[PDB]
Amino acid sequence: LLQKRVIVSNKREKVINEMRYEASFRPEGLEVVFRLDAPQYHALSVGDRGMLSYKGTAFVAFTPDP
Repeated sequence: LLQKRVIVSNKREKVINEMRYEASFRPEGLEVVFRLDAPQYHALSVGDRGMLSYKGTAFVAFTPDP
């Protein structure tokens, strides 16, 4: 259950067998990929930097800088 300041590296929407969402966070080098559902995914903005809350590979939250 940690927190780390990162930037929203990138976001990928992918179709499988249906929709898979992934967001990458990078330290203000080294991306970390988190799986998200759509609502959580559309809430993020590639480029924003802020606080990422996480437990292992489980995304808990990302609060962009005020």
